[PDB]
Amino acid sequence: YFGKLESKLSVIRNLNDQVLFIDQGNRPLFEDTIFIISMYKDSQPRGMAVTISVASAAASTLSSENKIISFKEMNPPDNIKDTKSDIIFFQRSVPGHDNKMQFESSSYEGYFLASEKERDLFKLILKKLGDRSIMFTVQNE
Amino acid sequence: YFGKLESKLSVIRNLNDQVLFIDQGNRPLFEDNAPRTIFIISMYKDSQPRGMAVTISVASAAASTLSSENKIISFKEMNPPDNIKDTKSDIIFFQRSVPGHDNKMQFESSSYEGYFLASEKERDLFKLILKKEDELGDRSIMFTVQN
Amino acid sequence: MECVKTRSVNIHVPVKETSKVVLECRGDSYFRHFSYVYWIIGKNKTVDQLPPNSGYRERIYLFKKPHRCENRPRADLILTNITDEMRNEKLTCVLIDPKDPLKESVILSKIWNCV
Amino acid sequence: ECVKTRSVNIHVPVKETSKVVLECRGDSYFRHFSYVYWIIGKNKTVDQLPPNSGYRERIYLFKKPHRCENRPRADLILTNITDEMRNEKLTCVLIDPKDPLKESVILSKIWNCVY
Repeated sequence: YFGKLESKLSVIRNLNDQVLFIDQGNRPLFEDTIFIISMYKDSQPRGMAVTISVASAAASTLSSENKIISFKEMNPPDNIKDTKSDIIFFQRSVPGHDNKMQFESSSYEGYFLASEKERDLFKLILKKLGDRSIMFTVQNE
Repeated sequence: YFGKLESKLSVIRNLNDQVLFIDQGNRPLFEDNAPRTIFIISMYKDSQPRGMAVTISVASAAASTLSSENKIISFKEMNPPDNIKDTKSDIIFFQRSVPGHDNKMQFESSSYEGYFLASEKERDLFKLILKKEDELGDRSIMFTVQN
Repeated sequence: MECVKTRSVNIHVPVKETSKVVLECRGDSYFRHFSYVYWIIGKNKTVDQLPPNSGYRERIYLFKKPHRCENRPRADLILTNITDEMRNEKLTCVLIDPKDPLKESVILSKIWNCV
Repeated sequence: ECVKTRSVNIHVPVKETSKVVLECRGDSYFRHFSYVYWIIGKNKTVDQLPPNSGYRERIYLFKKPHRCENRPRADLILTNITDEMRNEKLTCVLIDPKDPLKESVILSKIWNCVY
């Protein structure tokens, strides 16, 4: 069970300080904007269960469905009646580096959010020790 | 040991509804606004808890505190103190409610157990005095306190 | 001066049962924006997950601002109409932050009888 | 429709920390004449203690009574805890125009509860 609690306006950056954001094609990318991390309580506590949504007027919510990164048109829900969810990530601090965060998928254990370059594009992806590509900073008010 | 805590502006009446007050001769009396009428009940904490240890002082006065010294009623020129280093004191009374009548209060002396504040008539005076209890339901040792 | 880095969870229990029993779970985390506490009843059940009118009631304090060097979240667990089941139930508060969850648990009977 | 309750209770932490707080709460229908405070061991108010002994009393004031009762509070605060303090008899007292109400506690006895 996941219970929605408190929610935070957040700016997310990779370790090269590139800002996470969404283009007009709903692609999550990194450049040189604002998201809502929502905390959830857990019947089976294993870390900090969070959702990531775009602080838009739109409904936009990050999903790790089918091991790919997407934005499902939806708001983070008041409750999730499951032990895992495609929109729930565990937000865990990097050992020795409390200012750094990793986001493991709840439905696909061992898979984390990552910054990956493409051709000329830094895109947010899902990816299976010390990998700096799965580390982020989160900024708040 | 007594530790001074809070304090309350209070009006005290006997069971005939006569208001307690002080004349110009410093005599505690009962009659039927006035600076004299208002009193300050100050609550104290107790190392040997036996009830609600209080002092009675005149609000509008530099230092006027009720005392049961030598088994008589007086006003000592002094303020109720921050602490009293004893198990009893001439200025400390236990303020206890009348059984069955929570709106009524009695004031037993701490230095002279069994002695209570009382309203007594003398000629056309009603004086505040100290007296023994003996039998119960004595309405003379019962009062109302307002705030 | 660098704030000192504390992570803690604690429960305040009443030393004796009454008709309303309140348990105070308090958290302490330097993760000012990402720390909170809540209750699990028995093994895996949040209060939300319980049958209605079961005697448990959770009050999670919010708008509760963090201090300079820590967030100090709170969740009170409230027991009415107490049954022996409830008296021997394992009650646990959890601190959740970007670190591994912190738990403190308790059995009321064992305390009211540890005397 | 006021019901007439007179009570005193202590909330203790289930485990020791570097700052230990005990919450004494009173309940008396004597709205204007009720208060709580602590006695350390046998006959010693906190005021009566050697300075820097580890005990600290916080009595809440300006604390308005509700409709049908006054609900006074006094928190006892332990820093730099010694075994003496761990086995000391700590007692809160309710004082009103009725016979005083007491609840007491020994921290060691509570923390030393394993199950």
